[PDB]
Amino acid sequence: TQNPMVTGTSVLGVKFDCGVVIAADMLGSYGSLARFRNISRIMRVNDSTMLGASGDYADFQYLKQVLGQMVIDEELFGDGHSYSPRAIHSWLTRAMYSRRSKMNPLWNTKVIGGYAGGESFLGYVDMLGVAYEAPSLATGYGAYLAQPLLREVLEKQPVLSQTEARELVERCMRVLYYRDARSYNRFQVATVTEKGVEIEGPLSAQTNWDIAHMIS
Amino acid sequence: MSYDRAITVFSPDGHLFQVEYAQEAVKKGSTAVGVRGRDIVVLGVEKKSVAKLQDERTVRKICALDDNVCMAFAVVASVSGLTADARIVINRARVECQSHRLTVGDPVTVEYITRYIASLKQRYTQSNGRRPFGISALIVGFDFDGTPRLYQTDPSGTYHAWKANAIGRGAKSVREFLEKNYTDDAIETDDLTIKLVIKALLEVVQSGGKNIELAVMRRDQPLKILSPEEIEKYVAEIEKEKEENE
Amino acid sequence: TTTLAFKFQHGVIVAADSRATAGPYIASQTVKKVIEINPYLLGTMAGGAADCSFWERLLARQCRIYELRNKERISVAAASKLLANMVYQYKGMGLSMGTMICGWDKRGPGLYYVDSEGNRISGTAFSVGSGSVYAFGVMDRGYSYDLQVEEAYDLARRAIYQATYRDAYSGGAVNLYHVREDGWIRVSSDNVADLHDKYTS
Amino acid sequence: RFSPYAFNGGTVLAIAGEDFSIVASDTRLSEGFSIHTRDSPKCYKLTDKTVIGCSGFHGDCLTLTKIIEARLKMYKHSNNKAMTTGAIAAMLSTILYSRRFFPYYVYNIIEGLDEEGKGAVYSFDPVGSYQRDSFKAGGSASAMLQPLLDNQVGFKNMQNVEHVPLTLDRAMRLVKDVFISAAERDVYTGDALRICIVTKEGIREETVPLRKD
Amino acid sequence: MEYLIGIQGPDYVLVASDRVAASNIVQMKDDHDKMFKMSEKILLLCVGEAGDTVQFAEYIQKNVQLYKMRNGYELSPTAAANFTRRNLADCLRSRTPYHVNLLLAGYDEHEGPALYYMDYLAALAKAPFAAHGYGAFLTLSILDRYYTPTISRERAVELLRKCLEELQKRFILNLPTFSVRVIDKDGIHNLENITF
Amino acid sequence: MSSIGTGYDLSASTFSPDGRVFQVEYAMKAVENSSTAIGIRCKDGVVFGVEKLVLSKLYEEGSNKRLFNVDRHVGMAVAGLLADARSLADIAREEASNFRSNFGYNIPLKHLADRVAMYVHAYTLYSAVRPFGCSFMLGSYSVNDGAQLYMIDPSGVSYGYWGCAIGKARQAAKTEIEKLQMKEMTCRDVVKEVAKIIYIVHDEVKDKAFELELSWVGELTKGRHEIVPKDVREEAEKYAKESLK
Amino acid sequence: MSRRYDSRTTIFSPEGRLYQVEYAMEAIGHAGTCLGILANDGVLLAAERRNIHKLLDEVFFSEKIYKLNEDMACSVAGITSDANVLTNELRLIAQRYLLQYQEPIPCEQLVTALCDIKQAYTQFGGKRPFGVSLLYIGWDKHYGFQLYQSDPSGNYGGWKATCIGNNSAAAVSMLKQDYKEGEMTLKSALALAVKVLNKTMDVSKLSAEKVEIATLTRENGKTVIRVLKQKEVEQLIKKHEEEEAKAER
Amino acid sequence: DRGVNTFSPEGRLFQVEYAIEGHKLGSTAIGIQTSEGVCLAVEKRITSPLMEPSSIEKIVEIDAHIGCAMSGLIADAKTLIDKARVETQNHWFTYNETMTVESVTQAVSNLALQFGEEDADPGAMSRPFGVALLFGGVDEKGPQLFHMDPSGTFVQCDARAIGSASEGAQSSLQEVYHKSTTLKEAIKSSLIILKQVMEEKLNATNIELATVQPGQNFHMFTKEELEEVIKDI
Amino acid sequence: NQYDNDVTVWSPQGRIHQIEYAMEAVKQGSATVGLKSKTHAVLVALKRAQSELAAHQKKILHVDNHIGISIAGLTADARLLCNFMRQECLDSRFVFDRPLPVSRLVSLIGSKTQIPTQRYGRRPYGVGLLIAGYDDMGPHVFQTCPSANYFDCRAMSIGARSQSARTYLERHMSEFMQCNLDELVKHGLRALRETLPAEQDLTTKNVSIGIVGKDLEFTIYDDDDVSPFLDGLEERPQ
Repeated sequence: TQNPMVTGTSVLGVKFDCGVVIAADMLGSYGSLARFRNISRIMRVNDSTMLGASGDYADFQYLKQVLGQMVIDEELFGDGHSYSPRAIHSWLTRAMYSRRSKMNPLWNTKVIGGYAGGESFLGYVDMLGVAYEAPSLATGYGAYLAQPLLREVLEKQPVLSQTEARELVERCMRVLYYRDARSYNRFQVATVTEKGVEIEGPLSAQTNWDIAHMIS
Repeated sequence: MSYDRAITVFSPDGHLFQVEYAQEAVKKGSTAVGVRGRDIVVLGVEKKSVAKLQDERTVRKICALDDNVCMAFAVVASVSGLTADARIVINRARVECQSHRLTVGDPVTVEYITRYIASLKQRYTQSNGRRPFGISALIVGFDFDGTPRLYQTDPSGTYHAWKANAIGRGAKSVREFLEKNYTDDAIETDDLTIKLVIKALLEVVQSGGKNIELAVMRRDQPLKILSPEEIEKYVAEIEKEKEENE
Repeated sequence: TTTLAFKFQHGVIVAADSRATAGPYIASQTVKKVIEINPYLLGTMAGGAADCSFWERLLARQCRIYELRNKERISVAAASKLLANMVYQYKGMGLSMGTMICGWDKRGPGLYYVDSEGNRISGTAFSVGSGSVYAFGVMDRGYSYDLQVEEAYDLARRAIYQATYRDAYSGGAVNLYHVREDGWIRVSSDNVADLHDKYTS
Repeated sequence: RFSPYAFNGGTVLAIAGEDFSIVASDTRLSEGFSIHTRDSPKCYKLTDKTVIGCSGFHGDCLTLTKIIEARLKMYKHSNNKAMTTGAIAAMLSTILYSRRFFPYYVYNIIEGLDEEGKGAVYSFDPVGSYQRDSFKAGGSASAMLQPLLDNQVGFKNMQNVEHVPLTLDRAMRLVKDVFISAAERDVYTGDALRICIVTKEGIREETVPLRKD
Repeated sequence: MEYLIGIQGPDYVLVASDRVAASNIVQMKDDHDKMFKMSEKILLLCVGEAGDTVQFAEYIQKNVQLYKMRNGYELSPTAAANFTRRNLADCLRSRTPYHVNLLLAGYDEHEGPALYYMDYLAALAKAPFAAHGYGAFLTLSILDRYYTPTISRERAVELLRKCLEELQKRFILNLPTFSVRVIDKDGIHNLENITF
Repeated sequence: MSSIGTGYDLSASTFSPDGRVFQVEYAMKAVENSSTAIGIRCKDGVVFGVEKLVLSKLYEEGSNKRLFNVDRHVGMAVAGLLADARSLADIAREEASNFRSNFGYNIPLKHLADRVAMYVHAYTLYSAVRPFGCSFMLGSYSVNDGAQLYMIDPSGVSYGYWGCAIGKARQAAKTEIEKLQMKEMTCRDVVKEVAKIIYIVHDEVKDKAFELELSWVGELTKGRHEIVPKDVREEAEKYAKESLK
Repeated sequence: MSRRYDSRTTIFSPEGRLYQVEYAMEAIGHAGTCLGILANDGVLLAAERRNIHKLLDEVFFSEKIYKLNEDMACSVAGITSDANVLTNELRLIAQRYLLQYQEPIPCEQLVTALCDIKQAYTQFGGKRPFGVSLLYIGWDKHYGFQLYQSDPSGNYGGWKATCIGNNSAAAVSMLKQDYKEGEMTLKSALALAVKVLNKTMDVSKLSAEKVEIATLTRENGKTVIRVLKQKEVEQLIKKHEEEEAKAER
Repeated sequence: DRGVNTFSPEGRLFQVEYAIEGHKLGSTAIGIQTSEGVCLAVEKRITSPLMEPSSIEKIVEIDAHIGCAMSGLIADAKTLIDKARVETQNHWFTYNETMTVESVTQAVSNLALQFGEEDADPGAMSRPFGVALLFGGVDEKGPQLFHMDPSGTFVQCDARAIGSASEGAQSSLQEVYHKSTTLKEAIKSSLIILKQVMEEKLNATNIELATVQPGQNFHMFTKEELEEVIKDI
Repeated sequence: NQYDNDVTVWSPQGRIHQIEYAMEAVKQGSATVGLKSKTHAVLVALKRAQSELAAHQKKILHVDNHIGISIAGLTADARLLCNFMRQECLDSRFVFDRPLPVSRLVSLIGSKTQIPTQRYGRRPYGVGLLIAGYDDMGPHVFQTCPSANYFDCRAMSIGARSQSARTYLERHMSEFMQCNLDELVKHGLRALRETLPAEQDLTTKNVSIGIVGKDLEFTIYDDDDVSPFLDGLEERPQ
């Protein structure tokens, strides 16, 4: 929910930042409307060799964000110094283009999670289509915002030093609620981990829910 | 504004070939004297070249840039007739004058026109296709303070306030002939200014008051271009007078 | 005429008085909102209609008056400011803008005032009122009025007109800003509080 | 709060109180409203040189555009001229940028906070519409009139028959930062999580966080 | 019966004109006298009536263009044609649903043919005519003008007739104005008559 | 080669009476004075080698460069007048980036080679610009079309290449590529082979010591143009010294 | 190169005036002549075509005199080539002014506007000024019947009888000699027009094929611009025989 | 034409070197920076006794607080002043502070060299400017005099004179003036060099003097107040 | 002659004569030394003045508070490139919000200065810039020429007989990274004198200092605010 003007959607993108690594979990189920058009789809893109992208919200608006992203890395390579981007500059330059795009009638609440370490600077960035961009500990927007983000944030506020393992069991649990509540998917996920040296992501594998909501 | 060579190249003289060449182009627009009175500021021009098959309006060096600013032109030389190249400076000058009336609706200032023109000539240098100018204008007009103004501009880009100035057939020469004729009485008396303009034109031209057309402009009324016939009546008395100051 | 953003011409000065708040939002827009701002010394442009409309027009005006003054070396007239203000503003106008701004200056026959609006009015006046509803301000201002009118009458009139406005129409705050604008140098006269002058006069 | 066309929720309420030597600009810390709160950190406040600091509040998207834009202006006055950008120079400058956000419409109110060369400490409200003025009490952000009243009593102290002012002390301002946001939490839970207090003495910026329980 | 109120009656050796002075903001006349009669020349008069603001913008653009014809020829332009010429420009603007429509009254003297007077509607229609009025005021006088005078009627009777007409506006019309300007034109020039 | 400094090059739109502009002939002469830059196409990538001039021990990678990434998968090795080579890299960088926005795939080099060669010819045509003063190679590894190597001269000819070298001795280096079969090689063996040729071909008359900088777009860099990996660099470095001896 | 030539088009020369403007006048001299004469109730144009050939088909009966508007007429003196462009600009200006004005286009107004384009090229754009002087005849109320003359120099002139094209000095005097100020009526003026054309040509013998005669005569409520057919001109060629006697006598 | 890309083998333009010779024939301008103001002196060039000093000036207003006196070729000065005037007024709305004497001089300095025989635009030229301008005004850093020259360089100077002999007029100024001194002594120092370098000698309609103090607006001097400064040459 | 003013006539080496003149223009201009560390970047430039009753013109120009430039050559040509460098850096800061790398910025400048070298009838610029910047990687001093050709150096000196300054720089190359902000200036001073005759050393009012970093904001030291950075120098190392 929380998604004006969407058609093909990526439902939910987890992003939680731990010390030098991020785990993002995003479903393979990529609904073109209510119907799950593609049961497996990798919503993980390669910005660079040293950067990674994972995105949630409408998937069409994501391919647009992808073409814009793609050129920025090209620019840096383009000089001949052969630099790899910094997470803050690429994500930030696009946040401005999301301020311009509001005015025309196409809407964007497009949400990407950038973790990189490049040059010598470590970023965790989140960039939106309304252009709420910030550094964070954990973030997710759109449909992520309505249901998983607050439980993820509630744990995050007294324990700000959650680890990728505690988050793993929690990602699996939350996506179980997505198969049941959301009408854009029935399970199956891809687990993507971004690092500051290489972009890693095992392919989409099935997962299946557990029933216990017909006892009372 | 399109060419494929520079319009001018600099010299170690510190003259612009095109502005000096332009000064001769504006003496094509023949001799013009203007004197400033108390309430009537008057300019008059040389040659109407009457053959009674022509119109008088078409040859004019007197051009109305607005209905409360007017100017007559020349500078230095002795070269051949042609209204036209001078006419082109007028066409720029008339927009320039009119744009100011939009900005300030009271009778527009002389100072504005002269300044815009100096800068306009430097600008044409910069563009390779644009032909520069270098002219002198006898700007006549009134302020919103109601006081008389007679201003003059030069090819050197410089404008000065004056009580009498003449341009044409040697700019310094017609001007000096007026310096003699000037007395303190002349400028307050309405009648006296008119005679100054006619003595200066009468020098270079044969049988004026057919080749002397002058306009008076007033504080309250716009440009009035007088018929030549009433000017001839003056020329006859005034030529008597012209020999006397000499 | 409108609000209490008011000016009228006398024989010697333009007496301009204004209120704090009268803008948007249910409360005070700013608690100490001034509309007799001095970005230059020559003559205020009143606060007509929307806050954005006159103010936007004014960065242009403060820059434009100077440009005329500096180049001719002879000052701008109430008329040169009316024509100047009208050509810049018409073009800008079409974003739902409209103001009621004031070209003032001492010219040939005393004070001259030309009333300019953002839709390109050019009318000659001796009284202008900007904002929304002068009808509570106007009557008490009128009794001793004429086109040129002495300083003594002007004191009696100006003091009652502001004071009366406060009693009758109440929504302002803080203090009533009074400034007098000559043809080249305005000065801020006095800052008497709006609640203080209202009982007194 | 404000209609979707650049928003779908942003919240954030700021208060700032002028003494006559210090100005503390307090804002809630957290990026909130959509239907839940998005993120717990984000820098609203930026010091452009050392002598002007702007804090822009309401939508975190507007705040990121406008603040960087405020940094840009400081660079423009240094390059163009040679000077450090004072309080007046910045306040005036913000209005040029603000002109853009009148047919666009916003309720993001940016507040430049500094010491001015007039003999006092200054807190400026420009409205997000346009206009700029200086004031002794001020509420700016998603509601520009909900923080405002507490400061109206406490700072101004114009409660006689007439209006005479009487600014409060520095120690009284710190307590005012801490208290206001908790009071505003009751009313609108769009001031929640953590209270961030920035103190500008117009020659330095310092920060304090405090949790809200 | 269209917009704001103006009336002019040429007897073809006299022209009688009166126009309202009233650029009204809210419910008060911010000044008493306000210009709606503009002089392009001393022998051309344009009386523009419609919108307070619209009348002024339209007139000034045409007025510098009018001057341009005067600047070049250094004799009179064809004044009848110039008041029509602005009208043709307003025909192009009329397709657009924006209002820039002006009810105009041309008084001009031309050299060679003689006097010309042309009527302009807010629907934009050029007529040389015995008397025409714009807005509500056309409504007020057109019906008496066949009956009570001639199109060669005396200046005295014209003026009495005009005085009564302006009193009928205060008396009957929801738009009264207690300042109206009256000007009388002989065969060539403007005379400023007593305000009523 | 024909060209005289007086006549038929006193505007950059003047066509010479021989059929080939004097200016293009001058542009090739500058390439002939410069150092050797080689790029050899492999079966599993392309390996570049360009010698990076060192005039001081103050210099870092940024000084006297001749490896650009036009895309971020396509490389550019240039030789000749550096000033025009870097400007054409900037316009080319833009041209690649716009292509990626629209098309959305690793660009096929065969399309680049035609569009760039025509652009290089355009500057010979026009008065406001003069011909480019370098010859350059464009080299990529993609999955859309594989390994591709093209060279464009400052004339504005594009020809396809298995392995080309441009330098002070263009013909000797190309015979040496001919002797070896890259058909037998994978991308790993090629790095050794580029490295030697650069040292022998180049004649010091303007250098004083150079550093060889090489770039991969191959197997261990995954279809994006990265600088040579460390293992590959060391294998390459030893063989180059050994070949001298 | 381009920097080692001269042609002094936008650049002023030692003269103080451009070569290109002065040269255009020479080209006009050896090309067919156009004259406009004033009558009391009309104005007329008479022109010598640029065709010296003995056989014309009359595909276009405007090869010198083109009628722009129903209120105006022009002639060409110079090269037919620069005329072609100018003719197309004139059909638009002449009708545009009329849409607005609703009054027959003033002869003066037209020329000054046109002359501005002629001068624009020589001063800037790096183009030469048109090799054609256009002779405009028209009628407006506030000057009366008119003839105006256009140059490549941007010079205009208010005339009552003038001729431009070949042997112009002779031609203007010859029109003055036969025809004083306001003397001759429209019919007798058409004869006079042919008489000067017979004398002054690039190549002798005046025939129907070599001449085209145009009348502006104000008819009943409309000002009518007609180019006369070959047949009518012929009646004037015999009239021109009669006219030679008449000037002398 | 004949080369307008012309470099000498030393490494400067011939054309720029040619630009100075034009200045030398033209008018004379003195700018002196004082703690207590900036005084600006300029040649009016009398040549009739009918030219009115109050009505016409060559000390002109950049802003209502800033002045510029011109020297060398007059046409050339006007083009630089009109772009500089707008930059200044636009600056005032935006910042709400007066423009530094340095800030305006930097903008004009860009125009001096950008020439080339072909590819010219308004931002470029066909030949470099031969005017030197003395921009004098009072700002918030205090009274400053900045000097802009034909080479399109800006320098801070507390005394500069440029005219008939640029270096000559500056050498007279080097003998007299001292860095920190009273307004009357700075105004005296400007007039004194002026008459000696020129052919023309000191009068009250021969030269024009206007003084800008800090805490004052730009004032162009009255007929009487111009004559007061003449008593001390 | 006129075949050396044509930007379309070249040598048999393939060098346009107009580019060759344009490099020399730098060399007649005053000497500037630009060094980097791993916390700071220092620009030391040599001044000039017209008179004794005048202060010297800053040859250090203010762009941003993280990047700064120093000029050697023609000021007017300088100012066009300066208007270009300020426009790009500020752009970068609004849109990207990264404190722009030096390395990206110089390459674009290289493109522009190359355009007049290709144009017929237009002269190349002839000013030398040592651009000092601080990004998150650390400081870089890049030197851009009147041609595209740009250098990434630890230390560089350009101007009259600049080769000699490089030698001092090369002996202390490693040290620069360890040294402090204060020392980096002192090592600059000692390089700058090598360019000039050995008959002359520096003075207080001909030295301008421009300090760059984001551990400090940009500062220009003029003629008397130079002194604290100045102390510690060796008279003519040979």
